[PDB]
Amino acid sequence: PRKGPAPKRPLVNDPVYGSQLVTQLVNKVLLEGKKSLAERIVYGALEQAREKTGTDPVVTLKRALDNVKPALEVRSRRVGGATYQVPVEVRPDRSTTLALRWLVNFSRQRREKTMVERLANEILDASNGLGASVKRREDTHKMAEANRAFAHY
Amino acid sequence: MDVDVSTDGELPGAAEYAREKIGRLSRRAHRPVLHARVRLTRHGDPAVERPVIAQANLDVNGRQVRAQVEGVNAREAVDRLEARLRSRLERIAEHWEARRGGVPAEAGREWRHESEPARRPGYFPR
Amino acid sequence: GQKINPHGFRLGITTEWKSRWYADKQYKDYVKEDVAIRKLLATGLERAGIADVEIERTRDRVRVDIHTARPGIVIGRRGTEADRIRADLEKLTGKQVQLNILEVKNPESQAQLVAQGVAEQLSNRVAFRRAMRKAIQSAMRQPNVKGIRVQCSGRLGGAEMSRSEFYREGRVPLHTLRADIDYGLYEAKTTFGRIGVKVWIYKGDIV
RNA sequence: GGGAGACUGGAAUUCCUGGUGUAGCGGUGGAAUGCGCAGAUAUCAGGAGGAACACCGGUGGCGAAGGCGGGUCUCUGGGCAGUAACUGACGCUGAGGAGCGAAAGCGUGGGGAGCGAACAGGAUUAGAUACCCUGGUAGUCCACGCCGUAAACGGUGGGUACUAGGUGUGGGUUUCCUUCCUUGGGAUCCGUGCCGUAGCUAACGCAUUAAGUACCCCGCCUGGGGAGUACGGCCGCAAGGCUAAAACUCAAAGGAAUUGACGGGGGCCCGCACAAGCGGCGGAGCAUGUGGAUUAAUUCGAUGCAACGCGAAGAACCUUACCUGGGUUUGACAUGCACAGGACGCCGGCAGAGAUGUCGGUUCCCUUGUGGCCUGUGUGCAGGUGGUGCAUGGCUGUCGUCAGCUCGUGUCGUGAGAUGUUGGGUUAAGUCCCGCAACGAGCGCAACCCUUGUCUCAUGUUGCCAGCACGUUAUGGUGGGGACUCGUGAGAGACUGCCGGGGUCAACUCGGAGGAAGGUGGGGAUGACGUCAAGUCAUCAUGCCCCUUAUGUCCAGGGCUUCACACAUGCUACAAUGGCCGGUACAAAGGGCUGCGAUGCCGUGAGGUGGAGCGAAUCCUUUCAAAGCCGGUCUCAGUUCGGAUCGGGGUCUGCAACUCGACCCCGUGAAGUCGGAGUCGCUAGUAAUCGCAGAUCAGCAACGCUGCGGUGAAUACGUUCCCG
RNA sequence: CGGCCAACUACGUGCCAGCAGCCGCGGUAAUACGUAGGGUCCGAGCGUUGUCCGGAAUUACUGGGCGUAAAGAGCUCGUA
Repeated sequence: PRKGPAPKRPLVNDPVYGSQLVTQLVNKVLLEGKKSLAERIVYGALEQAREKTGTDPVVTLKRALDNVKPALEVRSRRVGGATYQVPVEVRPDRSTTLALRWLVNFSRQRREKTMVERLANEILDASNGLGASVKRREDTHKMAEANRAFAHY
Repeated sequence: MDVDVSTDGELPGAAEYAREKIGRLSRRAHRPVLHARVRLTRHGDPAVERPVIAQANLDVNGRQVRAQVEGVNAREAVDRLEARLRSRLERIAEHWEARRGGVPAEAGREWRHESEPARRPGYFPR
Repeated sequence: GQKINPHGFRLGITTEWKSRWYADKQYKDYVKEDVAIRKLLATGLERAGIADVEIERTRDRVRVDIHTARPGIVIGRRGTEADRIRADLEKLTGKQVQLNILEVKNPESQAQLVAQGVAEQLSNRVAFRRAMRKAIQSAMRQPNVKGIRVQCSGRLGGAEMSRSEFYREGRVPLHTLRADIDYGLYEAKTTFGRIGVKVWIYKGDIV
């Protein structure tokens, strides 16, 4: 990345849902290359969500993503020999990445005895705006706002 | 400050002197010292004018500080090693007092690598 | 360790193996007898320049071909030298061993002979600059030689400090695979120690 | 703006008074002392006082130098130009001497706004008698006197004459373009800068304002310290200044310039260097290496990157180099000189831990000169993993697969040296292009080599089987067949080749088509001159030194495995993305002759018996896997997690598993709840994870190393910071 | 008897004993120490010490300098 940007990997659309986002989600939950287990977990969580709410799972997944998607983030900047927490605008792709990573992790530290159940509960509460990922977005926005004085550089 | 000395061959009392001298350098270090090792070696060849070789390694909060000297006996080598280590620790400080003269100053006077670039308008001043 | 041996770099491409036989169960003892033959020939003959020794084997009969710059020295007019080498090669458990003594066409274009001569001159009394200059000039005088580098290191001139010196003339492209680099190394025996002489000779390329 | 005196102006700071007006102000890299809430800071009006004079205002003017700019008035010094009226050499320098002489300081008397030594707190720091902050006294200011020093420097004494020019700028006189407005231009005199000849200089540089060419006068120097110090003297209120030694000590101290290296100097670039991510180490248990300690010995070597699962690709005996003890000496092993021989040599017995010793049986072929064997006696000698990798060769690591390192001739310089190799662009690249006192060349870069990705021809066994027949479940199993894979030979294919656009119409660059592949396709091998007296006399070889009834050499036993600790690399976990049980599917690569070893049978299991077939595209390693998929169970617990430790029982290898092997069975069931400071690897078939194989090897300490395939991510905004 | 400065090897020793006018030589392989061979220079002499001149243009009359190497008084006026 010294000589310029690197190309992005065009991951394929999912077969049984036809959405880019679910493939991104399965790649986020993937561990040690066991892709089949990751797909089983994601599909099971989506089906659990569909059973609980009664509608399409992708729409509620998108609602949760929008509820946990951040817009303002803070990065340490060194200008003139001094470092400060500068609020910075987040590009759409990085916002989707951050939202998915937050969802997967905060589901990993739930207490629902199974990762499929934890993931389903986390996505449902994120849809309704009660998840811990929603909270995390709240604190990141709060921190970005509280350092607004440093946004001029 | 705990120091481990790994000598070799014949160097009686070199370990104790080296430990006592090196352990006094902890207060000079501005960050906690995680590890400290000293090695004393002697040259087999009698033709070597400075046979004894002393080396040190300190882990100053992740920053590696090392020095190496030669002497005619253990005491001189240890003392020269202590001097070299003190110089290195002085040059390593990196707290505010050690970097207050290098921080860019003024507004337009003086220029440095990390000096803040001047803000320029779109249109030429004229 | 800087440069790999030039012969081994081009072993499958330009240069060729100096031992030609096939063995599956008897590879190990074949190797043992080959190295025994080589060391015997190295120790026995030193006057005539022994540039290369090839060994060929086929069941009972063993064929050993050697190249020297003075074939008359190593061969007996009545076969006395031939008798001695034949008998003590039979004693090497070689069963039937036959010898084809040969001669090199241009001794000054052969790296091993050049190094041998330079080291022999170095041993007695000669300053190393003289030896390197003479060898370089003699080799470049030959028609096919396109470049020669001579390097010797050690206690040159009986000094207490070891030194490395080298002179080059022409082109010696060590990194080029197709270029054939003739490599020769031989150690000079002096009263103050051992001096090693390496010679690289470049004569065109083989495609 | 030459100096002295008097008077006087406005902006701003501070303070005081009075309004409005509230809760902070002030200060810093970040804060705190501090001020304010008793009314601060802010804003307005008024008043007092002191000091300095924005713009004009500059490398511009004046002064002998120090130095000199708010305005006005008074007194006063010097300079320059023109006319050349006057005098007629009245000139120059100047030892001593006299005068002036920044700032600080001193005395007496005033003044005192701001600033501010000292001094107080605050902060930073390991410590801050400092830098930074808040206060703040002398002082800074005035009058009159002392002092008499400065990087008081142009580090260049004064006067004079001469020696190419070009171009700014200040003061004044004059001819011609002439509008005569205009730096019009010229000439001339006096200043003040820059650039440049000749010349000078060690060089840097100076160069009509000389550091050039000469003449007159003055001051000063004679190696560096001691020392501008002591003593004496003079001056001073004092501080102190001026004049000014020696003893002793060093073999230098110095000036300019060159090449490197370095910088908490600048510019331009790179790299998993950082940033964005994923997984770890540091915590636990165990494996392995090292330090330390211990021991009779714990053989030796390796100490940042670049030592520490390293030499060791295999320590029970051997290895083995160490310790204890027991033997032996031309020796355990070579070759030569001699005297005696027909035996050496084996085969058994006994003693011994064994080395070894002794006893019983067997005895040379040449050919007459002796040759092969050994004996002893010997004698040269062998033999050292004894020392020095700072005496070495060879081999290797490393900066670094970074792009750099040099040479010939020419030119510049007294010379070290420089140029080429720098400048603009470009590249992964000293790669290339354009320029250029340089023109070329060499080692490097790249290419040529291997593997991998596509296709064509050839090719059919032990390899394929699509179309045909025989098959019995057991399948290419079998007759047969090149079709498709595959194996291995040859070849084609990527060359910015083509198109469009940027580009100096140049390098190069962006995009598109075709193609299996696009811009060195992916990965290897290949490591310039050198550096680090880097490593290795323990692979080997080797100079010198040392041992030689031993530091050689044989043997048994022990040790290299010791353990209060420390460090390093790993493996296994701490679980439900999981544990256990059952079923079930897909690899590649490699190995095998006194080796792989199948079917079968016996064990629960290591395994035992047995031996089919295989020097192997055939047989065996099972027909080959594990993660994977399906089903059942466990239900968040120190648990059906975790397996350490320990008890008992076995198997195999081996002469022999006590020290000190691996594996199997039953029982036992520790720490461990995701790990502080800190730190590591990785950019795609990569990280993570899963299994398989090989070397060493009787067995194994292998969780190590070298390979092979399965499943297979996230992220890179960008170079400010860390490292090179 | 290393170079100045004619004239080199072996043995002994090893940062010792020692040498030395200066530079500097002694660290088990010293042309520099000590001793022997050999050599060179002088020779009834040969070396050492002391003192003066030369080399020294290093007090420069012959025959030196003062921008940065030591060296222009801080600047003027003016007496001999």
